[PDB]
Amino acid sequence: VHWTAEEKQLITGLWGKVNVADCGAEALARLLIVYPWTQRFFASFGNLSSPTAILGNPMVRAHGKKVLTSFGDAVKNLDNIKNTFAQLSELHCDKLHVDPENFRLLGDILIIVLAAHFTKDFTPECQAAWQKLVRVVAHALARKYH
Amino acid sequence: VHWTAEEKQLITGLWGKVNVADCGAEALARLLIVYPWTQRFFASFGNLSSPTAILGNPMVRAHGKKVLTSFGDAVKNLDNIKNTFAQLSELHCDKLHVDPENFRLLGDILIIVLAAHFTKDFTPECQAAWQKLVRVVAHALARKYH
Amino acid sequence: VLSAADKTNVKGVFSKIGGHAEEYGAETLERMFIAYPQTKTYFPHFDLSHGSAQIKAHGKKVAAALVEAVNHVDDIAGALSKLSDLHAQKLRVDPVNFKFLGHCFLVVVAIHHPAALTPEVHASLDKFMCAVGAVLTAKYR
Amino acid sequence: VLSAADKTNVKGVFSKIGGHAEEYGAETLERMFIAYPQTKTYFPHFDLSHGSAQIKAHGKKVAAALVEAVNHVDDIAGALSKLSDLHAQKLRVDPVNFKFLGHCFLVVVAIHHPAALTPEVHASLDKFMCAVGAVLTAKYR
Ligand code: HEM
Ligand code: HEM
Ligand code: HEM
Ligand code: HEM
Repeated sequence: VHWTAEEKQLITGLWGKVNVADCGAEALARLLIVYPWTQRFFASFGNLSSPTAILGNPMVRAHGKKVLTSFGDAVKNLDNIKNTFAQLSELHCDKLHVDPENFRLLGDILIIVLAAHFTKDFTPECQAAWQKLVRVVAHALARKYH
Repeated sequence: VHWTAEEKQLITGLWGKVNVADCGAEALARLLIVYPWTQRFFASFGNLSSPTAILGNPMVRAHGKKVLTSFGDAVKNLDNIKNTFAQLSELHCDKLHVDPENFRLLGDILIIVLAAHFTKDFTPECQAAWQKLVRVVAHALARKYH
Repeated sequence: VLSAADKTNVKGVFSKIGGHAEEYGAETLERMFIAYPQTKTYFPHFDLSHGSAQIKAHGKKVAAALVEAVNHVDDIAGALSKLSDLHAQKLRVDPVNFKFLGHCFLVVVAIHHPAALTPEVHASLDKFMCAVGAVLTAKYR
Repeated sequence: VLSAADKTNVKGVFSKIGGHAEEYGAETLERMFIAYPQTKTYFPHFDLSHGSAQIKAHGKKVAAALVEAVNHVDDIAGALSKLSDLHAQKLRVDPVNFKFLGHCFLVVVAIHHPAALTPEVHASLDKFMCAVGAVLTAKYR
């Protein structure tokens, strides 16, 4: 993957402003609500019984944070995402058997969450750069399948 | 990708028996019939107006043959598919903008066509080896996207 | 969903399948487990060795439900309502797995009845399996 | 398809969108073209520069059809029947492109009305865009 100077600016500039606990919690909660089969993977998180319980489940909150903070590892070094995400690829593919399509769905949700928080500042160009990043991260996660 | 001795045997052994004009024509015709949006890519092939016209369209027949014969390039060297399909990846991704999901759909159709021709001999293991091959070929075709 | 032509076509193929629905049920599962090994994760408590009684018993039930949907093609959401709760609410089967099984079924049909699976019937049967897929993944909330 | 709760939720969000449907139409397309450049191939005869009259005129029409479907939520296949022939028979739009546009629309809603797009409304609006997607890719044969 090649990153442009502008794409790097849009990514690193938004990353500094991102509340990872808040966006992370919301992104994972929306995943479980909008695509309910994803709940099977998180059965051990306790009460996932309604949107409100999912939203106020502490393990959901905490895991969502950890998902989003691991995007910082990508932001840190954008030209080395493939190798940075190799262990997490093994985890998701060999242990959990999460179908790659679900990586795409969480990426799409993250983008909606970012949009709702940053509104006006979430320009078409900033969206495109962020879409590219979740796509690259999803592809890095799916590499142990190939 | 790693190929087992058995997988190689199942692939090379079936390849020698495959009628590429017949299976090729059928596979591409079924693609255009079962998933009709794929016809947009082949508008220049003339009459695609009904299943019978699609089936008896000469350019459909001839293109289907060429698709299947290019699987021989893969069979020839199973450990070098990524590089063998690099030019065709550029063609399909940069020029034609064919969404990768369609590579999967043609692979799935090819498997059904193989099954109908080889019936009894198309064992679960032979299917699995062939499924793996169309998956690997599809992934090689989608590499210019990443 | 399904045109009158599609319904004719699906009734057409299933009539030929007929008395073999059970065996084809078992064969579809065996191919799915082998070709898409990730599906094995939904059956941890199964004996998945070739020709196991558990696969044959389960295959019969899967085929039986498909036959029932065919016999009620005009209202399949009603015919399979109990099965949607099981697959969507309880088991939370990833939608992608219904595509794998639908594909293995079409492979089984082609092996046993190649002359019956004309391109037209193929297109109708694919729509049908997709329709069944969507019903069984429906009630997700 | 859509529960009574879903229909309430979709009517709910679209009421807030209200007088802005046209602008949101244009904004959705602009984001789609930028974020998924392959969609540009369906509009070779368009001026796709930011804020072009062609995008605004087309955006208005896309939004208008969505509003019409909302106003006829109980029968959207009927409300959008002419549009299914155009998209499925004539243009042969790859289904995948409807997912891109549905996603860009949800992004536009979130930007302008974040408090209205609760997780529940999100889930309903996604189902709705999926329902519209399937209708517009229907009559493929
Ligand atoms: C594409 C974006 C994703 C990222 C960046 C991501 C990242 C992570 C991280 C950092 C962990 C913790 C690993 C550790 O403990 O060291 C994790 C675990 C996990 N992930 Fe993901 N993940 C993604 C997508 C998904 C999806 C789509 C699913 C399934 C719907 C999923 C299911 C799980 C599960 C079940 C765990 C273990 C839960 C636990 O025991 O705490 N992940 N992931
Ligand atoms: C995954 C399996 C596929 C293989 C192995 C394959 C292979 C090929 C080959 C060998 C050619 C001829 C290239 C040349 O002229 O040197 C070609 C061209 C082409 N392919 Fe594919 N292809 C695949 C999938 C697809 C799909 C899914 C589509 C779209 C639905 C597609 C659309 C086209 C088109 C429009 C051409 C050019 C047609 C022409 O001008 O003759 N291909 N492909
Ligand atoms: C055409 C699609 C399918 C049909 C018609 C179907 C039908 C059935 C039937 C009839 C049952 C038994 C219910 C009972 O015993 O009362 C069942 C259960 C089950 N299904 Fe499916 N099924 C389909 C797809 C799938 C898929 C794709 C998977 C996962 C890969 C799956 C996983 C399961 C599991 C784990 C059970 C419970 C098994 C047990 O412990 O008894 N199903 N299904
Ligand atoms: C919610 C989904 C969509 C809706 C409601 C929608 C609605 C419409 C409407 C109202 C028209 C104009 C018909 C007329 O002028 O009489 C149209 C045309 C068109 N649509 Fe869509 N559309 C959707 C999705 C898409 C997608 C995803 C694409 C491709 C990426 C696409 C490509 C086109 C094209 C190329 C035209 C003709 C433009 C022209 O030359 O005038 N549409 N659509």
